[PDB]
Amino acid sequence: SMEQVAMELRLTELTRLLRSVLDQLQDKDPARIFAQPVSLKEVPDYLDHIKHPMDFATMRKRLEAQGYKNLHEFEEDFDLIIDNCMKYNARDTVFYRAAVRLRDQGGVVLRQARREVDSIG
Repeated sequence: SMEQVAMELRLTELTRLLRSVLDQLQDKDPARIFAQPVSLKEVPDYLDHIKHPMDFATMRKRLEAQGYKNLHEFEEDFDLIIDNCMKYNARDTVFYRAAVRLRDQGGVVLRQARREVDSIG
């Protein structure tokens, strides 16, 4: 139908805007701490601690399959990256600290993304 096509165009355009959001957030992680899944070869107990692992590569795979229907879904996954790290790692670690800085800096980007998503519809 024409309506299904219109809906698909909307999804494609959200995907475009989320790709730009993802790039901007990933620039706030210049150490690449959050770039890839925590390795289960290197951290074999990880899934005993963290039940829903997340990382920027995994988000990118979902994004390119147009698997984010709305900004909330996307933000859920970004918050998992941060929140998983802040639980597994202690306060005094470069990992925890990187997550804090990513959260703080990403907030600004996400605040305007929400306005753009609402504004453009």
